[PDB]
Amino acid sequence: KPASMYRDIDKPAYTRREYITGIPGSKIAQHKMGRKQKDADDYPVQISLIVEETVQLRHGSLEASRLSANRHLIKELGEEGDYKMTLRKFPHQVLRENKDGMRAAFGKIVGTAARVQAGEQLFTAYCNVEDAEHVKEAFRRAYNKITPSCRIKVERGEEL
Amino acid sequence: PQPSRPRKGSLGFGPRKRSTSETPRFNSWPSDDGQPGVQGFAGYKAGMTHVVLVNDEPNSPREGMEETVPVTVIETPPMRAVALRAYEDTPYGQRPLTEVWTDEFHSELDRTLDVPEDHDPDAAEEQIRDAHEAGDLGDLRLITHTVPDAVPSVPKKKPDVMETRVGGGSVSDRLDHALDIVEDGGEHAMNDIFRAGEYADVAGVTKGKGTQGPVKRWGVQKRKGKHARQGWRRRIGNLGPWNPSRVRSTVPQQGQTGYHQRTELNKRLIDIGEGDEPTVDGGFVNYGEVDGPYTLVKGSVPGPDKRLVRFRPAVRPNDQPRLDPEVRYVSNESNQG
Amino acid sequence: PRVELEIPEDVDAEQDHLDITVEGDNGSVTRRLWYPDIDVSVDGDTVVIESDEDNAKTMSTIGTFQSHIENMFHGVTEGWEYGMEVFYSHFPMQVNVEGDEVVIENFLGEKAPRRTTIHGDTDVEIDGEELTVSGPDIEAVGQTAADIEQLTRINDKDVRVFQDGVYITRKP
Amino acid sequence: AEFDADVIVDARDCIMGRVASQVAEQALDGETVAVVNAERAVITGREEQIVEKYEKRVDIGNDNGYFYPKRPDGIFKRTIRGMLPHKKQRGREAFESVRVYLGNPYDEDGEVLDGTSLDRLSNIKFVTLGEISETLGANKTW
Amino acid sequence: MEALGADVTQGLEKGSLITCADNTGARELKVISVHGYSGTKNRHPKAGLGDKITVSVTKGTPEMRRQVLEAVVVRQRKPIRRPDGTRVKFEDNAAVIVDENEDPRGTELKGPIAREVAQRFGSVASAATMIV
RNA sequence: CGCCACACGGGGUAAGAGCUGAACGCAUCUAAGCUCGAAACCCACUUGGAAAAGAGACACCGCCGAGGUCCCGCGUACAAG
RNA sequence: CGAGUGGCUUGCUACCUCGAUGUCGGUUCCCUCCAUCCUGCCCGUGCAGAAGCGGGCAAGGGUGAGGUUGUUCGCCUAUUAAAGGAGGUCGUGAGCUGGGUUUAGACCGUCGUGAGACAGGUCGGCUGCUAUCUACUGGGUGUGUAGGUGUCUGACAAGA
RNA sequence: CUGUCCCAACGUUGGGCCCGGUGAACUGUACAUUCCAGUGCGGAGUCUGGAGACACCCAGGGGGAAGCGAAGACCCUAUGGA
RNA sequence: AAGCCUGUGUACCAGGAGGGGAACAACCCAGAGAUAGGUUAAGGUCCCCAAGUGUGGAUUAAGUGUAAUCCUCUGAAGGUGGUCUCGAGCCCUAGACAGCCGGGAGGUGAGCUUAGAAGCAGCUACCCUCUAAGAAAAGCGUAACAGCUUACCGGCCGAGGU
Ligand SMILES: C=C[C@]1(C)C[C@@H](OC(=O)CSCCN(CC)CC)[C@]2(C)[C@H](C)CC[C@]3(CCC(=O)[C@H]32)[C@@H](C)[C@@H]1O
Ligand SMILES: [Cl-]
Ligand SMILES: [Cl-]
Ligand SMILES: [Cl-]
Ligand SMILES: [Cl-]
Ligand SMILES: [Cl-]
Ligand SMILES: [Cl-]
Ligand SMILES: [Cl-]
Ligand SMILES: [Mg+2]
Ligand SMILES: [Mg+2]
Ligand SMILES: [Mg+2]
Ligand SMILES: [Mg+2]
Ligand SMILES: [Mg+2]
Ligand SMILES: [Mg+2]
Ligand SMILES: [Mg+2]
Ligand SMILES: [Mg+2]
Ligand SMILES: [Mg+2]
Ligand SMILES: [Mg+2]
Ligand SMILES: [Mg+2]
Ligand SMILES: [Mg+2]
Ligand SMILES: [Mg+2]
Ligand SMILES: [Mg+2]
Ligand SMILES: [Mg+2]
Ligand SMILES: [Mg+2]
Ligand SMILES: [Mg+2]
Ligand SMILES: [Mg+2]
Ligand SMILES: [Mg+2]
Ligand code: NA
Ligand code: NA
Ligand code: NA
Ligand code: NA
Ligand code: NA
Ligand code: NA
Ligand code: NA
Ligand code: NA
Ligand code: NA
Ligand code: NA
Ligand code: NA
Ligand code: NA
Ligand code: NA
Ligand code: NA
Ligand code: NA
Ligand code: NA
Ligand code: NA
Ligand code: NA
Ligand code: NA
Ligand SMILES: [Sr+2]
Ligand SMILES: [Sr+2]
Ligand SMILES: [Sr+2]
Ligand SMILES: [Sr+2]
Ligand SMILES: [Sr+2]
Ligand SMILES: [Sr+2]
Ligand SMILES: [Sr+2]
Ligand SMILES: [Sr+2]
Ligand SMILES: [Sr+2]
Ligand SMILES: [Sr+2]
Ligand SMILES: [Sr+2]
Ligand SMILES: [Sr+2]
Ligand SMILES: [Sr+2]
Ligand SMILES: [Sr+2]
Ligand SMILES: [Sr+2]
Ligand SMILES: [Sr+2]
Ligand SMILES: [Sr+2]
Ligand SMILES: [Sr+2]
Ligand SMILES: [Sr+2]
Ligand SMILES: [Sr+2]
Ligand SMILES: [Sr+2]
Ligand SMILES: [Sr+2]
Repeated sequence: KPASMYRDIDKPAYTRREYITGIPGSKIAQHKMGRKQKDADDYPVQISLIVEETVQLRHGSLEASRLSANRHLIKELGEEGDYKMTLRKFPHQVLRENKDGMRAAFGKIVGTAARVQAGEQLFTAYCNVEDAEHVKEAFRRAYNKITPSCRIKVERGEEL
Repeated sequence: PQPSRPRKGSLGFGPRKRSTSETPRFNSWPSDDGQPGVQGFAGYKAGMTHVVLVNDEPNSPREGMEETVPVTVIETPPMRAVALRAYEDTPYGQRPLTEVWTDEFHSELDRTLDVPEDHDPDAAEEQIRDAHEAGDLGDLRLITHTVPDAVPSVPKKKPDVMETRVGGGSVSDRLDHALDIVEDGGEHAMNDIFRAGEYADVAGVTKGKGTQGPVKRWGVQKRKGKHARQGWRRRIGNLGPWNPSRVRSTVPQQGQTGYHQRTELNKRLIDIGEGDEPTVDGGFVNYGEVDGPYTLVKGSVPGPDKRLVRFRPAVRPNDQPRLDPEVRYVSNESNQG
Repeated sequence: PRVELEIPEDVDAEQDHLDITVEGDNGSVTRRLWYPDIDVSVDGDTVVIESDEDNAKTMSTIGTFQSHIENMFHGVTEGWEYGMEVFYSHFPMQVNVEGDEVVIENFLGEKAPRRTTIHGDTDVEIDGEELTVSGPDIEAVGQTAADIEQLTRINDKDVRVFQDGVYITRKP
Repeated sequence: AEFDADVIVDARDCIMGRVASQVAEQALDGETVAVVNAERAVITGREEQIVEKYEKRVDIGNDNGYFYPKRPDGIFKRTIRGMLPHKKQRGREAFESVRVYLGNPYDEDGEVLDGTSLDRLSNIKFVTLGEISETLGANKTW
Repeated sequence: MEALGADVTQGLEKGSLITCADNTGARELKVISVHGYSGTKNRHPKAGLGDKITVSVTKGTPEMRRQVLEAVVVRQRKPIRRPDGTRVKFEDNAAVIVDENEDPRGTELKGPIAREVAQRFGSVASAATMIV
């Protein structure tokens, strides 16, 4: 289904699983990528993907933008490179779809989404100085699979 | 899914109304090539007969063999170029300036025109030469006229007058060529302008058919099958859709058929002669006995037997000239068999 | 901005409106140089291209006008030379100059001759297998040289097998 | 042939609409205006887009009609009509006392009203009305 | 195709039962299509003398029947026009079967042929009995 | 259902192939400039077209007579006109 | 996975019309759209040629005949350069047809105690009106331009 | 077997068109020479903007007046009828 | 999703003129006895149309735009050496950036692998002479050599460059 139906934030906070039943599980597999044994402070660089517009991105759009994003870091830095990527958001917002007529309008449960406010970091990678232009490219591919226009911000890195 | 089909009838010869002048009026004239001369002649249609020829085309495998070709007999008696007209180049097109007239007129030319008694050709000619010197002189045309009294089969004695262009040489030498024909009496035959075997353009007003329906007029389908017995036979399906809530002028409707001016292109002149060689036994149907100056035009020609037709050297020919064909046999058999 | 161009001893350039005519021992090249707020002038013996504005779009043309003048100077002194060599594989191609147009016959086995036209004054002269396009107006020469190569354009088949045609060998 | 004009205007290198607007204003004041050298008039902008707009107006029409002039003669005369209430009493009399001419049928040179003139040395993107007319389908009679 | 050297008035239609003027075992032939012809809305595809037509065998021998073979229109009832102005018409409407290279499927062809079919399909002519 | 006739060529483009050419010393088909390039666009050609209110031009004839209408005999015309 | 255009399908809504805006399919006749099936000119190629494949420009013209079925759709045959798709009250019944849907008659199957029912099948089963206005096709009579005849021009208009 | 069709043609009689006489009706809120768009209760000759448009009359075939004709038989509703 | 269904607060339409918005119940000004003079509001001043072709300044080259709100006026994700303004680090008359020329050397074809590999198949190393430079060779190229360049030095040039 087109994300045009769920991208906007207009429905109330519908997250309480003790009231909602038959919720489809997360399509996302890994929230912590790279070398999760090493710290984020052991890295000189911290480049994040900032969302410009206040959206509601689905678990499918999250998995897809995480996949081709991490798959560039596995391609360019190897299967065990010197990096650690992270997706700090989690899909809590349960979605509906009415599928009769308008009689009994409350739709059945179809999927999950994450409420992302403007200015927030969806993804945050921590890499080395030489591997930086590979991550600014892992994020150029990642923003094409989510709904908004994005900023790639360097939070640690005067090495240019 | 509603099979395609081209619209019924042409939308170029519009509107299909009655013609103003029964005498054809050209709107296009040939390009200037060599020798200065008149760009057109005129005659009266006589009828049809077949003629046997020798194939002139070098591209055809029939080159040299006998071939039967249909021919329209048109009597073309000598015309009189009674005047010369000049056009000044105005920002509004080509507007007329002045006319140079004669002294010797035809005994029965006062049946249509107000024949001049006191005219000044000299100073009018001066105005044309001053306009030529100025550089604003456009194209020079001659006021031609026919001699219907020369044709015994045509009841009309009242001359058909029409304008004809002169071109070929430089603007100076053709103005003078024109003036030279005029000062004599203007007598000119078909031999003067046309040579046999050449391609000409015959313009004529068609046969008058009165008011005819869509089927005949625009060649639309008659109602087919079951739809033919319900009370509708020669009437069309509809005058148009719901919206546009108006009937378009493009829809095949009833009206006046015939008496339209047509300019039939690339007509080959098969023979130009004099006497009684193309005449038919018992005379031509609804016309009469041909004896005198004529032309033999290949195929058909617009209009009925007795109507005035006009000639012009082909503005758009496809094949290269094959002058003077070997005309072996011309038929004389009666058209009443 | 302003750029002052020194005109050589063999060269003489005259101005009439926005038109520049450059005369010399090889010929006369007339050109029309026009663009917003740019004015070209002759300060006795120097060509001055000056405009009050310094924006990139204007700087693009001031630069283009300089190379249009500098190259007109070479046109009237030494001249422009483009060298061409006719190439054929199976068919005996004939390239003959007829009037104010260069003609190519029997190209790839065709009955119909392929004819272009010589732009302006330009001299196209053949020495057997070679051809040398020459003249003062680089605009006419470069185009007459191009017109010749382009006249043998084949889009219908593979150009890697069908390599027949005149090509440009020497670029000035 | 003969027109007793109060004001005679020269359209040479003058921005069409701006001239038309001052000619329209004056027609309503009770002046007999005569626009001269219409072929030598001008319209600012990309040639390719100005032509598309004018070519479309020639394609537009039905059985009722929509006659749009091609000749630079009438193109000026119709733009003036678009600035005058030509369907009212007053507006018809004012429009009919304004005629546009190709070249100059008079001896007296026409004046160039203030603000209407274009600077060719400062501009390159414009078109001549006659250049539009040759592209529309007219015959160069000027 | 190559000119016939005569103007024809198409005497056949699609679905038209014509004769098979040969020894192939085919007696009656039924026209299906006219090679190279494209019509108009509401028109039965017309066939004439000297046209390569697609045909199906109506009457004949068990092995030859129900076959879709190509043929050339040899004879027709509707008058055709020779250059000398004379019209020519035949007794019946007949055709001879042909192959890929336009050679007759048989050996001996029955009845007269037209001299115009000779120019085009010469391999049928150099097998013809009578030529008119 | 028979027979006759129904372009070629130009002009400007599109996609496109290119030339001179700078911003950007080079390069670059493009930003200024230019040469080419579609059955497509304008012209050509055919038909209408003084009611085009800027309501047109020329030649002649006549303003006490030019010319037309009626009338009469009929069609190359025609439902009345 | 994301971003959209369209208004041809379907669905949703119930704004419009219940003192009636006649159905489907077909037909006839006219204008149009381009998201191009062919034709024109082009780009790439896993472009030798040949026949293709994929893309660009482009709506001038063309895009046909038939077998089953009421069919739209679709399957099928043979021809063709190709046998493109869509809009115009799902164009068009004061034009046609009336095969299908959807009256009153009757049969079968299913359900029903029964009358009777069926978004199951089937046979039979009607098509009103003299055009006022407007619209366009053609035909006249007046007025304007301001005496007569003949010849033209060309703003524009149509075409494939 | 054939004009049902390909594909339409000519002809015949009564009309149809003009003249004498006779002489109705359906329909009519008003205005009304329209067209292209737009707007409006979302389907305008009449609103907005343009375009076009000299008046009257003859014949026509019926695109439009959501044409004329019938207080929808469908559908729902009524504390309706049979 | 809706010119959707259903609440709530409020103002308005219904039952509200007049002015503006092209037309348009509800958007803006405005609530309005008659008549009259005057100044304003919303909105607007090139013409149609009352009032500026007003002033100082910059941008835009697409007719973008000339469309407050809207079913109604669209335009998105992505892309942009179109162009304008601004800041930041670094290089530069000890001559930068580019371009053109010149040089691009020997020990030495590194060694191993291998019949062979000699800058450039693969493994590992990746070392020092001459000099103003010159890699155990970065990119192409060869069956391999060869050839062409690339790092790197010099010259020409001359101003900002990245
Ligand atoms: C009968 C009304 C008919 C003639 C046809 C009608 O169709 C129907 O109403 C469905 S039932 C049709 C058959 N009808 C008898 C004719 C059953 C009573 C149909 C098509 C619609 C669906 C309803 C509206 C409509 C007018 C507009 C229209 O399309 C018509 C009515 C007002 C029309 O009078
Ligand atoms: Cl029918
Ligand atoms: Cl029109
Ligand atoms: Cl008005
Ligand atoms: Cl400019
Ligand atoms: Cl077929
Ligand atoms: Cl109040
Ligand atoms: Cl515009
Ligand atoms: Mg006879
Ligand atoms: Mg006989
Ligand atoms: Mg090929
Ligand atoms: Mg059919
Ligand atoms: Mg009711
Ligand atoms: Mg209706
Ligand atoms: Mg396209
Ligand atoms: Mg079209
Ligand atoms: Mg419909
Ligand atoms: Mg209807
Ligand atoms: Mg009906
Ligand atoms: Mg049935
Ligand atoms: Mg039935
Ligand atoms: Mg009726
Ligand atoms: Mg009921
Ligand atoms: Mg009851
Ligand atoms: Mg109320
Ligand atoms: Mg004012
Ligand atoms: Mg816009
Ligand atoms: Na239900
Ligand atoms: Na009837
Ligand atoms: Na209808
Ligand atoms: Na403008
Ligand atoms: Na028009
Ligand atoms: Na061309
Ligand atoms: Na949409
Ligand atoms: Na819908
Ligand atoms: Na129908
Ligand atoms: Na098309
Ligand atoms: Na079918
Ligand atoms: Na309908
Ligand atoms: Na129907
Ligand atoms: Na009916
Ligand atoms: Na009959
Ligand atoms: Na009607
Ligand atoms: Na109130
Ligand atoms: Na108002
Ligand atoms: Na605009
Ligand atoms: Sr909501
Ligand atoms: Sr996005
Ligand atoms: Sr249809
Ligand atoms: Sr004439
Ligand atoms: Sr004409
Ligand atoms: Sr009937
Ligand atoms: Sr309507
Ligand atoms: Sr003013
Ligand atoms: Sr180009
Ligand atoms: Sr007049
Ligand atoms: Sr398009
Ligand atoms: Sr094609
Ligand atoms: Sr349907
Ligand atoms: Sr089906
Ligand atoms: Sr029925
Ligand atoms: Sr029953
Ligand atoms: Sr049923
Ligand atoms: Sr009057
Ligand atoms: Sr009638
Ligand atoms: Sr101003
Ligand atoms: Sr609307
Ligand atoms: Sr954007």
